[PDB]
Amino acid sequence: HPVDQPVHNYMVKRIHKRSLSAAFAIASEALSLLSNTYVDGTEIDSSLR
Amino acid sequence: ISLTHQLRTGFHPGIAFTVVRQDRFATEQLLYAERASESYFVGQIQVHH
Repeated sequence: HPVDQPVHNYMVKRIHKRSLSAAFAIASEALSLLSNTYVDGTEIDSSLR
Repeated sequence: ISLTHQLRTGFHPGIAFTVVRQDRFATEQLLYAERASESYFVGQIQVHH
């Protein structure tokens, strides 16, 4: 009974958009110690770093 | 009106008075801040605006 005909569907999906953000406070003191450690040498206390 | 009667023309009450002001003198300083009592503890330069 020749009546059949396969069908193919074509759905497309959108991507949407999300994000996550947070704050991370640096104390003047922590970035303080930071500044010397980038140039760590005989100076700049190691226990401090 | 009658007591500075006896206080503004020539006649005179069973009270009286006593001058002052609040005048001007002074002092100053020059110490001997010492060999073994007085201080600090040596160091730093660090920043925040």
